[PDB]
Amino acid sequence: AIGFKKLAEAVKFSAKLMGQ
Amino acid sequence: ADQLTEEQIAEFKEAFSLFDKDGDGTITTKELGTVMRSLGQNPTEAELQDMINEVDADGNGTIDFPEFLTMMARKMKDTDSEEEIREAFRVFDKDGNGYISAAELRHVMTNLGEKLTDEEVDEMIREADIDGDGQVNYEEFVQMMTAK
Ligand SMILES: [Ca+2]
Ligand SMILES: [Ca+2]
Ligand SMILES: [Ca+2]
Ligand SMILES: [Ca+2]
Repeated sequence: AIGFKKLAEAVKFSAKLMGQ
Repeated sequence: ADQLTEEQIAEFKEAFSLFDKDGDGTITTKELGTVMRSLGQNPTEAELQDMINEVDADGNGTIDFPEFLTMMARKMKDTDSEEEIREAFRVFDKDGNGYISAAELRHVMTNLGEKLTDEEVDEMIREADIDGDGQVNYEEFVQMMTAK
């Protein structure tokens, strides 16, 4: 269901949530 | 901007559903943690609860849709530092060779609990794959981040 762009955005988001 | 477009709302739904693993409309620490782990982070329970608390406007201990929109508004935008997309790219490019393969992208989807067909995985790769080699190189990954 989720697209590649939105998934990469979620990877980036997960990193920002960790202070990175 | 009074109203969103349906395409915008759908993108936001996509994002929220990724985290709301059981589809009940709320994101718990269990769900947040499970997804973050799939995407290359290792938050502790306390860290997860701090993340929820920052945006848990109604104090109920979980994250609903408007709270999640606020969470994205605060963590993302773009700007500020940037250039550790290399770490993002590496979450996909598991063997570090400079190319995200279909098997690599399926690995991520499998960690997330999704089972995709080869066609569905190729469909994902086509979002970024400019030169048609069936893989996403770093340059293609960088382009995809600024496009459309
Ligand atoms: Ca849920
Ligand atoms: Ca809440
Ligand atoms: Ca690779
Ligand atoms: Ca390519």
